[PDB]
Amino acid sequence: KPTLWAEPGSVITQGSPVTLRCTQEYRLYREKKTAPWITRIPQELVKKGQFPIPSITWEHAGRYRCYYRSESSDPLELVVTGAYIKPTLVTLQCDSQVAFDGFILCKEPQCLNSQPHSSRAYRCYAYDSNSPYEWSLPSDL
Amino acid sequence: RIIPRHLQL
Amino acid sequence: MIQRTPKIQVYSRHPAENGKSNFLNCYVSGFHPSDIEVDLLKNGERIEKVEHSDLSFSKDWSFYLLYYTEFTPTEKDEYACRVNHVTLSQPKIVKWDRDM
Amino acid sequence: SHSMRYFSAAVSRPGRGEPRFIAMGYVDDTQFVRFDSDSASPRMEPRAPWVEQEGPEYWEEETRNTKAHAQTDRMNLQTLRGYYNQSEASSHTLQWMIGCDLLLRGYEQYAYDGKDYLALNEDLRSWTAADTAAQISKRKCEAANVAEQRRAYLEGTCVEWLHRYLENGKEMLQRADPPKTHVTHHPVEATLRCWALGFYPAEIILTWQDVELVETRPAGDGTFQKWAAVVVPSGEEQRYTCHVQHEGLPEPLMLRW
Repeated sequence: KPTLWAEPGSVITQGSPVTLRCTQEYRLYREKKTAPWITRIPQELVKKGQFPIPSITWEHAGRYRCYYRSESSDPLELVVTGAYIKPTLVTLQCDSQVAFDGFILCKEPQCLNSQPHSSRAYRCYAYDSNSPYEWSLPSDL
Repeated sequence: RIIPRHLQL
Repeated sequence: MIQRTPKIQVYSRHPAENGKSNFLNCYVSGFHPSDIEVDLLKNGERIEKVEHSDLSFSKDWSFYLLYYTEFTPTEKDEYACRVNHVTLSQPKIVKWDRDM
Repeated sequence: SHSMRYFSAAVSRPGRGEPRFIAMGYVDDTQFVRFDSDSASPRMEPRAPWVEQEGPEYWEEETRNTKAHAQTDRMNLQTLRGYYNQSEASSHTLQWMIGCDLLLRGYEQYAYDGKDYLALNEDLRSWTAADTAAQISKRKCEAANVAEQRRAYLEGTCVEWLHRYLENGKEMLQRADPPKTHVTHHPVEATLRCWALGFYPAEIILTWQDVELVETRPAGDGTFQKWAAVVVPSGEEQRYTCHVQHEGLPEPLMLRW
């Protein structure tokens, strides 16, 4: 089975370009909600295994798998940041202004999920449980 | 019919 | 303070059928405060003739509005709703899918 | 079970000018009167056919009273800004709600910047403060015995006029439109979407843990819509059924693709 990684990374901010990567005849698919933006990529870029998002928004946010028939590669949790306003950040406090039931602490890359105890808890993101791939803007460092 | 007065917090 | 992000739904008043007059709706709810901006777009171009319901709110205090405009479904024209709100870093655009 | 409610929202706007004040009345889920300080002629105006017939005294008193509400919440916006020691350049929202249910229970609640502030208890004889700032308004309300004034309206006028409105608009307020329903298939595994269309009132129960459920939305003609979806493996469609519970229908129907 092939590999699946995101160039330049799986956590991307809104409006920025990203390229997913996997001999020939690759197929890429999103689990759960289909991704019709992959129907448009020229096949010459499909044959090179290059599935690039020109400017990423929440419509590209989800889990992506790759194959070519072979076993679907290990998953890919693609994240879109910069949708909501940034929160503020020993014990680290991550307080947010928007009412969110989901907080993320990142080790500056290598992030860590959590939950509040309201809306409260290196930079941190906040998000909504029903859309775990649309995260806020990153907190102040 | 609306109540004629509003509370004064 | 307490703010809530706006929830958005784009849909037709009646089941979508190309060539038949209909109403395009953009329902924005669950947001707080009430200040919000909502534009309906046709192929990326803003539509000037639009209507919105009266501002109201739920017993959760969050506000909700309905935005609409007469339109005729096409097989190639793309419709969308754009919302801007103090909780969004930039406006949020949501394309219209007749299956939702 | 029917009810009548009155809502108001005072939104300060520094620089932009005076605070905006809007108020409205509802019977169940139907709006019948509206007021907006922005209007060229701020005055309470009809939103439902069954109350426009009311004589000119009605509108003269409703308008005169509602203008006094705008002035009061505008004054409250500054009073609360003091309690919370807030800047004079920030925008703040003071929301109010009152209503009676058929009389089974009455209410009156206030909300500041999205959070509960002061609420009248069910007993209509006491208040509940949400924080230290609200405790001041509570003592001020207790020392002023305003509760009596509020329960008098909720037990009398509110119920009294509610009965009047429920008869005048009998065609509009006491009719429930059943939901038009069907299921759609969306191959991805595959997604099953359950639809409920053209119904009224808005309250409805749709069920299939992993199901996506969108908030009920207004169709724009007076009816509402709502759908529920669920991703299922191919050939496993038949094991799933949609349950629709609505007031218009005598009993809840069950659908299957």
